Amino acid sequence: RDPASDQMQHWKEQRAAQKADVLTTGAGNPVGDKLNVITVGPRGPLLVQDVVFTDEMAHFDRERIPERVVHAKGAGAFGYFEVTHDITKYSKAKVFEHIGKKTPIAVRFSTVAGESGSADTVRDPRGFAVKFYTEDGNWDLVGNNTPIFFIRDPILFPSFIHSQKRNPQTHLKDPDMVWDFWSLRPESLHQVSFLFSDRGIPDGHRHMNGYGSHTFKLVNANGEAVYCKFHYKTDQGIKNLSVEDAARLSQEDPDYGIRDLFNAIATGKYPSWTFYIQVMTFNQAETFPFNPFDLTKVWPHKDYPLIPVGKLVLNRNPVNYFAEVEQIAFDPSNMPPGIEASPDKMLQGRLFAYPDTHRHRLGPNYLHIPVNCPYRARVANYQRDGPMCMQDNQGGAPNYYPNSFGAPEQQPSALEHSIQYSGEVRRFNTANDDNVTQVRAFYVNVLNEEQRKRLCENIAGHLKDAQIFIQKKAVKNFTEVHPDYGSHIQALLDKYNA
Amino acid sequence: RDPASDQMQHWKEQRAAQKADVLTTGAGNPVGDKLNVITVGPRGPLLVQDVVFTDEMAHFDRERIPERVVHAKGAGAFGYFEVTHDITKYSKAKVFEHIGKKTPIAVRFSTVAGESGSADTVRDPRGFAVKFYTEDGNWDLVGNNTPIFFIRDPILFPSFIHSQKRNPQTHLKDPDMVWDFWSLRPESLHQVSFLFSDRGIPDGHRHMNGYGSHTFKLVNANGEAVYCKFHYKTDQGIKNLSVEDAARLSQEDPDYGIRDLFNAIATGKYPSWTFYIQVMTFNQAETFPFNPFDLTKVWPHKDYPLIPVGKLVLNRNPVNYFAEVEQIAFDPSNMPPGIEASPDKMLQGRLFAYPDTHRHRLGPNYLHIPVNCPYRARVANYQRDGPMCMQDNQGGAPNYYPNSFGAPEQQPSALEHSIQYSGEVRRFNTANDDNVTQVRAFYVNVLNEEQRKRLCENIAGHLKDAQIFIQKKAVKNFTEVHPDYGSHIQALLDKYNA
Amino acid sequence: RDPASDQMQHWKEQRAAQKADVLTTGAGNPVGDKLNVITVGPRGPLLVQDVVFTDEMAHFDRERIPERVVHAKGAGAFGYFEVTHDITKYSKAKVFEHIGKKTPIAVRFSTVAGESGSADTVRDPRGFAVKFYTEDGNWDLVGNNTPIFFIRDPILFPSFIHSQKRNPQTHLKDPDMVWDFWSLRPESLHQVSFLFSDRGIPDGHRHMNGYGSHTFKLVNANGEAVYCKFHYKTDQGIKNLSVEDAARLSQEDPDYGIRDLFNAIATGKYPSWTFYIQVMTFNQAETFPFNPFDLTKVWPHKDYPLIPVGKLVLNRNPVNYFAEVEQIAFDPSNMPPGIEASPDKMLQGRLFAYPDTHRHRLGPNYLHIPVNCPYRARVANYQRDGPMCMQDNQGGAPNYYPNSFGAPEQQPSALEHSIQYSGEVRRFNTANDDNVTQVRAFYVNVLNEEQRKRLCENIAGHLKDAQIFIQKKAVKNFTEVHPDYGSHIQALLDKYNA
Amino acid sequence: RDPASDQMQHWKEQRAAQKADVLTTGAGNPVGDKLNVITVGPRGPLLVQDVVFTDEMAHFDRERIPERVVHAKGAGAFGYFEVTHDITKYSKAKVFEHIGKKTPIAVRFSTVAGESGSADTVRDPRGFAVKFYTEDGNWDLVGNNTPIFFIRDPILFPSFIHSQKRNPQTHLKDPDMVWDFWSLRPESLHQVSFLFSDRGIPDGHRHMNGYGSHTFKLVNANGEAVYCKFHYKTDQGIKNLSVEDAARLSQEDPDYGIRDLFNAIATGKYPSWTFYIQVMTFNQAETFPFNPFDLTKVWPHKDYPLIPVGKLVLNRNPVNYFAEVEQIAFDPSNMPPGIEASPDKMLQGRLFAYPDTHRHRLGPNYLHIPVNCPYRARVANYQRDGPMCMQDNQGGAPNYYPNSFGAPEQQPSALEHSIQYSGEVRRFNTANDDNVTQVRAFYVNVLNEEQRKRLCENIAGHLKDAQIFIQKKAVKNFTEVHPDYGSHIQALLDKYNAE
Ligand code: HEM
Repeated sequence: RDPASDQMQHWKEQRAAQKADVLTTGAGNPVGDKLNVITVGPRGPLLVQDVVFTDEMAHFDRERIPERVVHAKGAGAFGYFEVTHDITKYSKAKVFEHIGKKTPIAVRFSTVAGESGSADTVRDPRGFAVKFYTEDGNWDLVGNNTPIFFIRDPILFPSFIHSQKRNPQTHLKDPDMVWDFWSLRPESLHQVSFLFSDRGIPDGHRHMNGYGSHTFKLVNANGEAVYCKFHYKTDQGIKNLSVEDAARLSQEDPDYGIRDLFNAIATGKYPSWTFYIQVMTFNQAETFPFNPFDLTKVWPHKDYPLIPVGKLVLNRNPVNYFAEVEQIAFDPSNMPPGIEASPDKMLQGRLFAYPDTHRHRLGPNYLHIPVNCPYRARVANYQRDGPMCMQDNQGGAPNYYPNSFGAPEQQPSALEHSIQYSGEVRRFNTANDDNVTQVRAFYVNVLNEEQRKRLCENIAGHLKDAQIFIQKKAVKNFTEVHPDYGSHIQALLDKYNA
Repeated sequence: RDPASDQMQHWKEQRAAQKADVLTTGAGNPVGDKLNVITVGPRGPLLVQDVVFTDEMAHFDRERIPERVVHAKGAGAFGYFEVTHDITKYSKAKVFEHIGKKTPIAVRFSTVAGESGSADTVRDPRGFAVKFYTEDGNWDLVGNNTPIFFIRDPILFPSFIHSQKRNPQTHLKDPDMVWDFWSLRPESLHQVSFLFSDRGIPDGHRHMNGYGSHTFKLVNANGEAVYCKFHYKTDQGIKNLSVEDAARLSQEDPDYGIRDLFNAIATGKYPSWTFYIQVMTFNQAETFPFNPFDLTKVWPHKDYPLIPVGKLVLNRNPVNYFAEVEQIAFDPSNMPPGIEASPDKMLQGRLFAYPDTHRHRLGPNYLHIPVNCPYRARVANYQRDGPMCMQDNQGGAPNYYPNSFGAPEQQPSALEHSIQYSGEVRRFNTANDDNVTQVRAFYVNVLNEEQRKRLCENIAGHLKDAQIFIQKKAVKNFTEVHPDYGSHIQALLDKYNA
Repeated sequence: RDPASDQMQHWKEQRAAQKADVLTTGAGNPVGDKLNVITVGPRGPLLVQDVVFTDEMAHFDRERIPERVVHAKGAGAFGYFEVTHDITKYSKAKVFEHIGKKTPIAVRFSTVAGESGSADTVRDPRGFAVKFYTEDGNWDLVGNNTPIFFIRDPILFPSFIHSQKRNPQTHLKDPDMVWDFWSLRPESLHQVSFLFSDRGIPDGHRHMNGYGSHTFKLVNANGEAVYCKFHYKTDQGIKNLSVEDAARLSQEDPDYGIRDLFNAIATGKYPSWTFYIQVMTFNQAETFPFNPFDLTKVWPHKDYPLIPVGKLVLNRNPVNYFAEVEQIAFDPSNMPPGIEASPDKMLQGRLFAYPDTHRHRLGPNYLHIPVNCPYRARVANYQRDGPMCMQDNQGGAPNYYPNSFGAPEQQPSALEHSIQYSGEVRRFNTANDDNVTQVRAFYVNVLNEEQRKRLCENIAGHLKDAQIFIQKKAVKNFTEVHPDYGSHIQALLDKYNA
Repeated sequence: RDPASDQMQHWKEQRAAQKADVLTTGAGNPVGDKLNVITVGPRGPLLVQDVVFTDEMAHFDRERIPERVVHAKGAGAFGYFEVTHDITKYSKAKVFEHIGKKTPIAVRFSTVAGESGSADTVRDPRGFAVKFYTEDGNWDLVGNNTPIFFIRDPILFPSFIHSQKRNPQTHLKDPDMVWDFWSLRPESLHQVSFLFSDRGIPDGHRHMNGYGSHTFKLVNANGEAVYCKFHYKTDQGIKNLSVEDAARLSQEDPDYGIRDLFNAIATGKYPSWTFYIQVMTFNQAETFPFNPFDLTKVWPHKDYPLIPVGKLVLNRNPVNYFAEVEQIAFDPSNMPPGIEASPDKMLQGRLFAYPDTHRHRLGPNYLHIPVNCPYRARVANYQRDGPMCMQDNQGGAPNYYPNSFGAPEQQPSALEHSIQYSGEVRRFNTANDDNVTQVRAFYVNVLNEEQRKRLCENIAGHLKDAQIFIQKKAVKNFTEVHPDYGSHIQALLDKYNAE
């Protein structure tokens, strides 16, 4: 059989010589009997003296934590990131310090809208989160399998999720909400194409690329700053599943990705990704035709060729899923020196959003969990107390800064880059920006005839369920993108409606 | 289209005349703009002054509560319970006070092992929970579609769930755990048959019966007590789905039951159940061949004919799923006067288990939620404070009992029945009780040839994935139940393994 | 006796005619007996069937919520705010709409460092929080009895609290931490004087003034904006307690303020405050000698005379302290239209800090608690779900914005004021600003000889416990403020040390 | 100065050679500057990019956990328990395995009604909780400075606390509630005397005795069982504070006990307690004049002499109060083999009450906190997951029992003692039991004239604030206890009321 199905058996093989441990309660008290409870005779009521039963039932009653609001379904793995090229001119981060340096990494793949028990082989963008354990703390690169996103303004992200999730009343998926939101927000059209192409349903997590959608900032030792885009492309090749195969796998094996990744890692076929960066100077950003910080746009390779950096490899499956995968947290705000945020609005929203939900669902001290703990760095600060504070709470050291008792001191070298920003402080509308030129390029050049036909068919099949005026608005947007695109969509919708 | 898909449209039709409300924050402050955020110019960073954005994102980050440890996937409805016959001789409860009395009820159907996003059309026992709003408080009748259960000892319930759920490491369903637990616990064999028969996959919640598996105690005005079993049988008839149809629906519509129930209630086809009780006297309990409090056994109809009581009808869909279905809590300990627990161990375990998990996942004051609040009874007690205590916290009334300031007083008439229990206080083993006679009767008499063949085929198909020795133990147990049963299972397993 | 001690008796007088209510559980089930538990005979063990006992004990176990990190000890009252003058030229807020308008208000007084059981009559700044229930939501004016504060940078606020609170190891008040922090941060000197003057220990909450320390922004209908400072001065007159009297009251009655306020309101002697505002134009802000947004500085009355607005009156004691005082939350971010924040850094920090701690200690939906609920405004938004979500969760309305189904729409008239800000984005040091001129003015002109002598004596008495070098640094700072001040402090410290 | 006030200085002396550590965020990222925030120019608004500020403020906003519903104010210490005598005939517990065995212990003293910032030198019973780290898990002996308690029925405990705590409306201490509850429940009279005697205000935690109020059950290797009462008496001697001195200390130093204990341990003057047990056989329990499981009664020394066992010593102050004292949890249900509960109702109530509140205020996995973790025992079970589950969550081991994959197995030797209990299952009233004979003995024999006079004066001073009929009922109960007692109380109350 496959290794996963033999997991317990392998465990039994590891402890074949060792004797079974003595059963205990939470406090370590041995248990005389766990197959039966205390009663007043053979057919009497239960008693409170059965402390072991109460402890077991109470802990069983509290095994569930709140699921992630998005990306609930997921798989996890661990490995290393290896540097193969020198980019010290662009950044001063310790991860890129020198060639050959190896940094431990924790990786989690996920699906956006699927809940905890949702199937994996469905049409949905795939989230790809990486956590590097560097000497200067944790670095969280939380991207997707797509270099762009539906929207460019953070405040609309919740509503978008509410559109992609179940109806508040019927608790059913409502295509009307999805297509109404997309039609009212044509900026998503680009991503929509990427969603309904062949890449929408990858054949496992090992056969899909990963992109850092946002543009970040890289600062070198001399203080020079350049904007950057992160990419990581799979070395196993791109492979996609047909719609029929995806439905068959969903009915048969909803956990196709988890099983595939686990068996691949166990058998030694370690997946790998090659890491690239695109670099943009401030002058290029000023002269860029579009807004370089727009999450809906991409940097063309011809103007901004990929620059290799290193390689990602995964070589360890989780020992316990809940401890190492369910409780793992990726905060994009964890950026070490040499890497800083950009004026991209979506990134700014994520910076606040992620730690807040992590504190809510995992706890205020979630960072001290072993999977999220920067075990390669020394954490010394003036944060004290907190629920479930493990360790020694930094002992009896002074808890106020500044102080005259040799407490931790700030490091001036880790300051942030300073930039002059013009314009008045207010709300600027970005819905009228260009939303069709790159989509037109993708439709015309990147895709061949067969891919275009499949794209149109899939979009029509999903959109037939929506109401008429929503279909008309979506077709209008597609026609603005390209006439033949909208005409094909309209013909397919007419066929479905008839 | 179906009503559910038109839900929002119907909402728009209700407020066609009414003007749209003004958008506000949580505190009621009007929002100038929600499509954009505050930045330092067109391409500047985000500011903390955007309080509306922080509020929206913080609330979005906290939309998820812990799912139910079991019965996570579910559907909800509301209606009334109507009395059609007089059983005042058996019980004094206000619900059975007189003929024609109507009591509001809230009903929730669920599947045991399926998580939040799990499909409905799968082979799994169906949970059926009812909450009656009586003048003497809430009555929670929390049964299943089966009158029995796999085990008879509460302390084994968590492990059983751990066997029916994902592997701790791979996060995959492991048939090895399930069949190892069942083989080591042959008492489940009875339920296993009920699980693998045609009833294992009902065609929606409206075409399955509901049973109160435990035996309870009914006390009349004169203090006489009799044990009872609750039943509620569907008036729409029993209908089951084939395995192929179930898989097709799971791949197509994981929410088949929710959609079916919602559309049926919306269109006016209100489902109905007829309510019955079996009655046992204490002398009959003493002379019963088996233990009458064993959850694995049933009371034969011939010796204990069904006695009609009333009828259940559902005629209202939830307005909001999360408020009325996700946050609803059924505590079996909520038993009004005239209904009391039995010495059945499993019921005693549930009595403590349910309120504990409810306090954990919903909050200490979960009972004050409108769906769970006994709005037909006046709650006056000496419980004070608590997180998120709504209402007035009973004002400035005295908070200590006894007192000399006209505070609430106990009602002696609501005392419990007193019974003399013999035997010493210790742990009594119940694994050696009879586990094959009723299973043999069910296999031989109740089931016809086709049902027996389908049962054997389904059991073999599920059990082929397990290891060899587990198969041998399960086949041994089936042979103990009946020779032909085990022989057919063994032949099918040999075919699958070959 | 005083009314408070007769509270229960008065309750008994209100329900003299009414019969005592029937005791019930949380679910409304009547309780047969609450004075005794269920046991196996007179001297047997306890049973799980005693559901009432488990419910009562479980709720008793969960009566405590996390106390406020600061301002834990407090008193509460309710009343109205009445407008007496027209300031529509400065602001467009509904509270100042027209003369004679009355707005419900909830008021809470507190002491900063005192914990829940801490005494009230101690030397500590007094927090004064007001919550106006306006048609445009809640307005939270959260000031103190002092118009300034120790620090001007938000990031130092936690450490300051850690200095004013117990040692991490010994759990004792450490004057070394307090005076080390103050000496290292001479900007606090101003506030320190205000702390050690006669006002440091007010004779109850009714004999102290209240100030809105931060400068806010007022916007009129025409879009013109002006900075403002809020004041509310007591009509009962300023009255202070001697140190000996304060210690005597602390040993006798730690709840002196609560009792005083409760009895005053019950007897009809309603306390009152007169509301004033200072107004600054943008030109004046540019030409102001200091930074007008510095929390350590004040606006002189001669240059910026007080302008009366209205009056505050309290006329209702809490019915339940925990529901109406412990669970009340004041978020400064709740600012209706016409009132906006300033570039003061401390205010910006508070804007994020307060709702976060409120969500932590009260819950994500704390705003829906009746005391904090804007019952005079209609809350319509796209926030859904959440733990312990009461009401109907906005029903089945659309949960995504924008939408085409008549959902709530934004109000453009409630937009924020736009201002051009110059300078580069970085961290600017503010520790070198002026810290002695206003302190010198306060020491020389405002205070008479007796007040100066008492100030020096109190400061020396508190500072004698600190180490020598801390005393030298503090004396150096005082000498920088004024020579005689430091000389008197040094002489007193020499006397104490000798 | 005293060591406590020099604490930080001593810390500075320990790291005099070591260089200051680099300041970091929660994730370990170095902080460029912590004295200032990011703004749009010198006088601009705050930005979200200041992640360090948001992290610090968010953690500061979440430094407070729910305080204990009772015994909020407290002090903590650590040390060892040493066996000096052999009682293996009575119990088989590993702590009493052999003479000279030393077991780590964590001790917490507390005051019942005082909140977190409440003063220590007040008239209130003192809670004394001990946690032994034995090879067979944790043993929690959670007693008080008194061998008895006000009530004997668990269901009345919350109301009693509600009487001893602030009014729901005024948030003030109400003597009316306290004395109404005590008068309606005369069974508390015994404890009331113990509360209003000189022992009501001990001169620190080092000068008071500690008692295990409940009667427990001790089982030996051969299965024989005997009931027991635990005692631990201070070796420093009993010392009490006068009312005037107590008020003076409360106004001056509310943390008198904490400071005293910390300085005593730091200076080397380690406090000590001698451990004793009273033993009762089942026949003696049957023939006992009262109910031996009544928490309101005591076992006379003459009939049941004290039997020494060992000694308790404290020799380590907490490194961090919050981690080691605020988050410490004592569950009486943590009883290793050889020690079992009795049919005492109050103990049965505590067994369920304590872990529930601990799960509420500390978290479902509070037992894995280092102070509460049985680091001297191996915890292997089928409990999985849970919020903030540290360690490895027992790895990928099987999570269902029984199983055929070499998972942890039960130990039959750790079974509980079996006893036949007679009588029908119902609610039995215990309010009519004897409530005056032992109180009369305590008033007449144990106390001298001066102690009796001070007791009467203190009771009258507290009770004068109550309403008239409450005073009459309390005086009636005292007269039932003894005539002169009630007469003195009535005369003092008349004097106070006439004022
Ligand atoms: C303003 C825009 C966004 C917001 C507010 C947001 C919010 C969130 C939240 C609240 C979570 C829950 C994480 C947890 O509970 O552990 C999450 C997870 C995640 N998000 Fe986003 N999201 C946004 C856009 C994006 C973008 C643009 C990407 C990638 C290009 C992305 C990729 C992910 C991934 C991969 C996860 C998985 C986290 C994990 O596995 O622990 N999201 N996001």
